[PDB]
Amino acid sequence: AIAEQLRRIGDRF
Amino acid sequence: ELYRQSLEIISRYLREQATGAGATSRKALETLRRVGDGVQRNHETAFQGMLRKLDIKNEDDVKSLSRVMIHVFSDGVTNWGRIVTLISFGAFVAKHLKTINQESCIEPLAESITDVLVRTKRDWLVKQRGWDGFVEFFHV
Repeated sequence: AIAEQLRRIGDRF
Repeated sequence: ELYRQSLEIISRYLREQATGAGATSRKALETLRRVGDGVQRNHETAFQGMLRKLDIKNEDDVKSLSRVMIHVFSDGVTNWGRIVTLISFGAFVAKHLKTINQESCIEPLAESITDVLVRTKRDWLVKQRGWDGFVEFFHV
């Protein structure tokens, strides 16, 4: 779940 | 070339964040302050929870962030947003480490981040024009 959140934040850009 | 430049940029941002004080590297630093402070404030609650779970409190817990990085990239997706987010979280961690007087760990933290980025993504970085591509990606 930490990975899923960092991925989501980064893929938002 | 790319490792040294990446370490200079990442460690300068981390040290500046923990202690609150060429042209490509300057604008990359300028970018990290704008975007990286933004990510940190936009995601403060989530970052707090993450730091809590990871429980990074001394220099042997520093390797946690490099494990997080490998996990993040394990779906095969690479982009500048993820890289800036990982560096932003690293800055969030270095801020905490200084408060518990673990300044011992700031640079090893920046080294671990740089290690994963350059070793596992070297050619993607080069193809993307390195820190010049970072700046252009987040430009005005």
